[PDB]
Amino acid sequence: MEPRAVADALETGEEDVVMEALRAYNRENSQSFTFDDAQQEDRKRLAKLLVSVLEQGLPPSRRVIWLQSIRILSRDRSCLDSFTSRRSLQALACYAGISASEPLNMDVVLESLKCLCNLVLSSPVAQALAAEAGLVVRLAERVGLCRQSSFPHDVQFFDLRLLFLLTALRTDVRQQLFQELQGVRLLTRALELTLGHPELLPPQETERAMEILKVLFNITFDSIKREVDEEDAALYRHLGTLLRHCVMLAAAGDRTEELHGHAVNLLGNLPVKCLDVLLTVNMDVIRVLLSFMEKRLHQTHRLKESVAPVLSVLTECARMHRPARKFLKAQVLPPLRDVRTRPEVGELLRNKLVRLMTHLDTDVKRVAAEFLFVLCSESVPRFIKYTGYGNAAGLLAARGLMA
Amino acid sequence: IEEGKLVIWINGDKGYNGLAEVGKKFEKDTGIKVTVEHPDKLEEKFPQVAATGDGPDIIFWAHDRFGGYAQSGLLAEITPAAAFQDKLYPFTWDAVRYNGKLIAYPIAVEALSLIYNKDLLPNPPKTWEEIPALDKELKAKGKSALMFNLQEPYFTWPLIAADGGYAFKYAAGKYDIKDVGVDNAGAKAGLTFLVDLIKNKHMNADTDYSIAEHAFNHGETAMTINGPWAWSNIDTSAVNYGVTVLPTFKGQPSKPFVGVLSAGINAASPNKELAKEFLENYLLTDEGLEAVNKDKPLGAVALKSYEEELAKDPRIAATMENAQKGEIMPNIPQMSAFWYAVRTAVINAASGRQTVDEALKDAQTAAAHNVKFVFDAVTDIIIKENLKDCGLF
Ligand SMILES: OC[C@H]1O[C@H](O[C@H]2[C@H](O)[C@@H](O)[C@@H](O)O[C@@H]2CO)[C@H](O)[C@@H](O)[C@@H]1O
Repeated sequence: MEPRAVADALETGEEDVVMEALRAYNRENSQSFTFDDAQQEDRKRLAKLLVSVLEQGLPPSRRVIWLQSIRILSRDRSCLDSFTSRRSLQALACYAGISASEPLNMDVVLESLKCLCNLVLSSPVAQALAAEAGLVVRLAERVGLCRQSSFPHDVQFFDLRLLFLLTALRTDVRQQLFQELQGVRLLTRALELTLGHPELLPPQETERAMEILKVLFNITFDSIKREVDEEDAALYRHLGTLLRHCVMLAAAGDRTEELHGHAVNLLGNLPVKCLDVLLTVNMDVIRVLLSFMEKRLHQTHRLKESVAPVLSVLTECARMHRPARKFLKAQVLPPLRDVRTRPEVGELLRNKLVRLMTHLDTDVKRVAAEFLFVLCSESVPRFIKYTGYGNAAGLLAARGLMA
Repeated sequence: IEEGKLVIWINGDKGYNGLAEVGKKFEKDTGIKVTVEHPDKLEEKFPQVAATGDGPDIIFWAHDRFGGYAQSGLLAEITPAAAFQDKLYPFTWDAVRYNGKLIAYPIAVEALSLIYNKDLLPNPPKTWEEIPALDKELKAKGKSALMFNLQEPYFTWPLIAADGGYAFKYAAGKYDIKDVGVDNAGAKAGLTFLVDLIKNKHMNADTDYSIAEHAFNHGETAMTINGPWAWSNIDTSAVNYGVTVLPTFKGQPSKPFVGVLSAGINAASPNKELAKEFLENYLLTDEGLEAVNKDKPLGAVALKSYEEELAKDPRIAATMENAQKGEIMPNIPQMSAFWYAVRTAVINAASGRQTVDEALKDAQTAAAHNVKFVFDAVTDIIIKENLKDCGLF
């Protein structure tokens, strides 16, 4: 089935022959993500026929098949603008059950969410119309159903994925989920239920949890102010406890590193005072965080986003908790015997962290030097002894500690 | 890079289909195939692929980028006979003059204008300050007053430069690298009014080119700021529109940056003579320019003979009135670093990441030193990486 032929059936075709035409096109292209530029206008003609019936309203008989054709065509940049209109996005939202304006077919809901994810991911116009339509309201509510919902894993995952796409790409939707919709409390609950204290997280629960973490990162990375109230502090502390469980948890399918990374990144957004839960001697979490960072020091092109969050978290734990500061000091900066080998030479942890003090990125320099500085209890000669003056000079200068 | 062919790169918002018609006529007479392409990030893609010896035979862009291209040895010297140079306006020949040498053929003068919906807004406003009141009145019918691209500093710059902001000061018959007017009182006042429109919810910080165009062309917003290339899509739509002078900020005219669309010849091209015959004897004629202008309007074309056929167009008259009240863009190699800094400053000020004074202060330092603060904070990298991990289903 070619695009021109399928488009011909939709125009001049009986009900049973237009469904087979789409049925065959969906079979041949269920995994089509590259498209031939020759039949480009054929696909755009077919896409405009699919949108006309979608905007009019599909009968329940031909709904899963019609949306699958739209989902396939939405993978093409050329057919994209045909699907990104208000009526079209309103029809997909209504079929997904997330429209603000009939029972739901779970296969229709699944296909509508996938269609919406593709258009929102690919089209700023679609992102703008999705913000205007307020899809985030019903999305967060259904996500907030929690144990009260028999919705399948697929529907729950694509709600979160659509929640991630809207909050990552649209700052107005991002702030709406944070402020008006109280998304932090909503997604902390959804995280708590996705986790259950199993020693292994199943593959399905691993996917939804990490989406929840990435949505939580979008709404917390630049919206939480320095001074919070006790409701927010208790909310963030509770959320931090779930992140402590993720750090200590293993994930099926060799995804334990991927889950830990998102948990650490979200930790880096919480108010610093709320990191005390990582300690409630008992350094199991810090030990895991320390080796998490130690394994990330091999990243070169993506070093910044790999080590800065965990170093910032370790630095704050050491700064506010004396047993953590001393434990990390014993692990990172063990007492020197021979003081001849330069600090910036070697493969030990202290050597890797000193070399970052003269990194090219100013964020890496400050974050690495601040870490070793607080492990030295902010003592200038102790800081110089362990890191060497030339490496220490950057921090000491920035803090006005030369005089 | 193939010989016997002509590969042409032009931006995606221009009449690339119209330019393909001129290539068809070129193949009809000479038998030489012409391929027109509109790659994304065209102004960045060309330096990276031409410096290695690839890229198109002919490169189309506004004149401001051609100095940096010529400074890097990427452009070949053009040799138009004095008989050909007289068919085009001298002021457009000035825009492609780098170190007293002609590096590109000028095509058409561009400038932003205020496009408005005659049905929603029969009397367009003359000042920026009345737009908040106008958007209030228009929100009562489910509409808004103004939407335009807030992701490119080119569209914000008219409001920025109105009260005194500028790029590089022109003095002693030359642009000096170190005199930059990005963080003066005027540029701070213009960018602040822009940011205040967004805080008061008359404009959205996430609005790009396609979002603004979609809203105006579907009758949702009463006004948009765009150039001559955008008139065709508004013609095709159901919108009855007019093109008028930009509003006045603080009683002073908005000063858009005037660009001259230009066609440069690649230094690595083995078809530098076919490129000359295509641009002189086919494109820069009445037939060649009409074919492109019919697709997407060019503005005021550099060719005298065809600009006469278009001058009475009230949209061209409004384009020139805005062009007269603006500034011809510099083409110095520092322009590339200038736009990079102001793009970051507009986005950061609009999104509320920095204040007006912070964003413009950092942009001044980077633009004064021809440097690029390729920073990106950690939280921004994580979001962009989580987004990049998302594929299609
Ligand atoms: O936004 C900075 C950008 O401004 C100009 O680009 C214009 C171009 O001149 C127009 O013809 C049209 O394509 O819109 C563009 C803005 O998106 C400069 O020419 C360009 O160098 C600069 O980056």
